[PDB]
Amino acid sequence: AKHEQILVLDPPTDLKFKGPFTDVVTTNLKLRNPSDRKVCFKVKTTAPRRYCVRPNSGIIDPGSTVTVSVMLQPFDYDPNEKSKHKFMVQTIFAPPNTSDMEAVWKEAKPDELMDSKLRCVFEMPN
Ligand SMILES: [Cl-]
Ligand SMILES: [Cl-]
Ligand SMILES: [Cl-]
Repeated sequence: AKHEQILVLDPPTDLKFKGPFTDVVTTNLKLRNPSDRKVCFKVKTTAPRRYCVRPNSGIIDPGSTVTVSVMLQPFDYDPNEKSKHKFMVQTIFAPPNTSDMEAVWKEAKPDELMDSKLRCVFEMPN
């Protein structure tokens, strides 16, 4: 059975980016690990040329939290266009050996992976 996402995300669903978008706009995403085990994570967007994410991967200690910076590139914003961009978080419980994360993610069984999706929202100041 594919488990639910073990991490607690703040914000849990909607990532908001406040304009104006003539500059780089950054929004934070906190990943909290409420379990007693290390959790490896990977964070991606559906538009890699417009977003950067730092860090895009790592391991979270039990009970700890990491802040992920999502950077939106400047663009010409039209208020009558909603953002169709999604943000994927993929997590897996860390195996004992994590010195080779490429091998860890590749050996991962399908049900060992946990996934969360966040929607993006563009907004201007009031
Ligand atoms: Cl939310
Ligand atoms: Cl646990
Ligand atoms: Cl880079």
